[PDB]
Amino acid sequence: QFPRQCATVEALRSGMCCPDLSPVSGPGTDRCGSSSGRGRCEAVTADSRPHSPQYPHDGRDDREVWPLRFFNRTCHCNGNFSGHNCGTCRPGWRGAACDQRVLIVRRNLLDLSKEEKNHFVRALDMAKRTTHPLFVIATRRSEEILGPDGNTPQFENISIYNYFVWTHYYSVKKTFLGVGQESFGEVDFSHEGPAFLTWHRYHLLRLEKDMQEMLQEPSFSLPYWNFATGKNVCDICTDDLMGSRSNFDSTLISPNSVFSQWRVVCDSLEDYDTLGTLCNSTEDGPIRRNPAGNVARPMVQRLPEPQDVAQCLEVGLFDTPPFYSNSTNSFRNTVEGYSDPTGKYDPAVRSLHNLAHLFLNGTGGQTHLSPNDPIFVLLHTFTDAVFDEWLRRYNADISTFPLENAPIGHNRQYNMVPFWPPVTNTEMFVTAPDNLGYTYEIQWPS
Ligand SMILES: *[C@@H]1O[C@H](CO[C@@H]2O[C@@H](C)[C@@H](O)[C@@H](O)[C@@H]2O)[C@@H](O[C@@H]2O[C@H](CO)[C@@H](O)[C@H](O)[C@H]2NC(C)=O)[C@H](O)[C@H]1NC(C)=O
Ligand SMILES: *[C@@H]1O[C@H](CO)[C@@H](O[C@@H]2O[C@H](CO)[C@@H](O)[C@H](O)[C@H]2NC(C)=O)[C@H](O)[C@H]1NC(C)=O
Ligand SMILES: *[C@@H]1O[C@H](CO)[C@@H](O[C@@H]2O[C@H](CO)[C@@H](O)[C@H](O)[C@H]2NC(C)=O)[C@H](O)[C@H]1NC(C)=O
Ligand SMILES: *[C@@H]1O[C@H](CO)[C@@H](O[C@@H]2O[C@H](CO)[C@@H](O)[C@H](O)[C@H]2NC(C)=O)[C@H](O)[C@H]1NC(C)=O
Ligand SMILES: *[C@@H]1O[C@H](CO[C@@H]2O[C@@H](C)[C@@H](O)[C@@H](O)[C@@H]2O)[C@@H](O)[C@H](O)[C@H]1NC(C)=O
Ligand SMILES: [Zn+2]
Ligand SMILES: [Zn+2]
Ligand SMILES: [Zn+2]
Repeated sequence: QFPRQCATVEALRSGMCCPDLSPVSGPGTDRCGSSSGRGRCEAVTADSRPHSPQYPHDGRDDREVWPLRFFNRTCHCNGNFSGHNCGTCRPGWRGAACDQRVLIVRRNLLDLSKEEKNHFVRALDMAKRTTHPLFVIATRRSEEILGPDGNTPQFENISIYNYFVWTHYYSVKKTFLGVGQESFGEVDFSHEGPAFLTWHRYHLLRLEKDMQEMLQEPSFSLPYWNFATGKNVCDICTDDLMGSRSNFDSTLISPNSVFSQWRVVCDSLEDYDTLGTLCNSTEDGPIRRNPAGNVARPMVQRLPEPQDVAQCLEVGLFDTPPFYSNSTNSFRNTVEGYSDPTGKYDPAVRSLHNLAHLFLNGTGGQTHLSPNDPIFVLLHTFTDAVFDEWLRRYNADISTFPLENAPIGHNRQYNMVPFWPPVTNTEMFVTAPDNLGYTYEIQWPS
């Protein structure tokens, strides 16, 4: 979403989000750090290729051809510089010149020391309470983005972790067609399509970076949850970690965990989908979680088995037509969880990543809300570890990642919605240790 210095009237009118970095000659004189060698303001590269016919409403949704309905000029940073104003470094690099390498290690959460486990829980909680220093979120669609008087931009501050909840919501929300019309929901810019793995990769990378800066700890890393144990229970749902079950309400988190204090954002879909607004920064209910508790649906009362991970890594094509939740022999669809681990599509099956979400039988199993449960972070670093192992094992073969006719948002060169600056699925389709500055301490079944 957008840097707060682009959420102004002047920026939104000009169509340009190219903020200053260190301007000594007055405003506008160091856009993108161009006085240094760090970058320049330039025209946005945005995918214009066709999408699947599932989405018939071309012209109605601000997420189409992202980010052109808000900005047509962005910062392009030179070399290994990066950031909205080119004031920081590409992933895996540090220093004033972005020339010193760093490689952080994402570890199994259960292998951390007692001091590390406590450091991670408190870091998450500080992120839930700390205002994001850079990004503000929209509360209205672009038509209304500048307010009632046309001079009051409809952006709100939001916390580091709630921003993480919001960008996921914005990517899955229904297309609003107008008051009294039923909003269109056969659309998803981050799921049920080839961009699932790369979208959630960037999502995690953005949170890890924000928390490194929040903590002033450059080597801080996001741990993962090996949910592929076949267990009856949530082995990270304990009060030194993500919270055990409350003894007073089986759907709430134990009051002896900080996460019982969290209040969720974006749970008011009936307001958003009928009035045409967007999720804002006002929190509401608490986290609901009830592992293995979906008695109406026995298939989601047990986690994926270890062999499910080994089987899905035997699927050699990243994705297969029609590049959707009913693709077969698609690695992306297998690990996302709409196929069984071998690749066989079945409308009734839910495996791996999907199975882990629904196992939680609560907030974590609802697409617009699930990042509100912080188990999301660890569920997705593990899903990303499977993806990273696939990228090594099959030499990052992007050839099946379609350039066109994928569901809207999922063309290979689409800018993943709504990340800023524009970032394509291709930029994330790389083995992480060599290219993104992190690796997983993990071993795979065989
Ligand atoms: C680049 O953008 C400018 C600014 O227009 C804004 O860009 C988007 C956020 C979109 O929502 C527009 O409504 C915004 O106005 C464009 O310049 C304006 O173009 C419009 C018509 O497209 C015109 O009515 C205004 O007078 C123009 N104002 C200015 C200051 O230029 C420009 O056309 C865009 N260039 C592209 C898309 O190539
Ligand atoms: C996967 O699902 C899609 C969407 O349901 C199927 O594609 C077509 O979808 C349109 C609407 O987008 C329907 O009107 C058609 O009936 C579908 N085409 C047909 C049946 O030829 C797609 O066929 C599905 N793929 C499967 C089941 O393998
Ligand atoms: C932030 O979102 C909440 C939830 O949609 C908005 O509050 C709702 O507003 C509608 C009508 O405006 C009321 O009918 C509901 O009672 C409100 N919900 C709650 C939980 O109070 C809120 O107005 C939004 N904030 C802004 C600035 O738009
Ligand atoms: C959590 O699981 C329970 C079942 O254990 C779900 O409650 C059932 O929901 C279905 C569909 O809405 C109903 O037909 C049943 O009557 C419900 N049973 C009970 C006992 O409530 C519940 O929807 C799940 N919630 C989440 C968020 O996953
Ligand atoms: C958002 O909040 C602004 C506060 O700006 C800064 O935000 C972080 C970095 C905190 O450290 C805080 O102390 C800082 O002052 C307000 O000025 C403003 O009301 C809000 N702006 C918008 C666009 O909503
Ligand atoms: Zn360039
Ligand atoms: Zn998701
Ligand atoms: Zn998920």
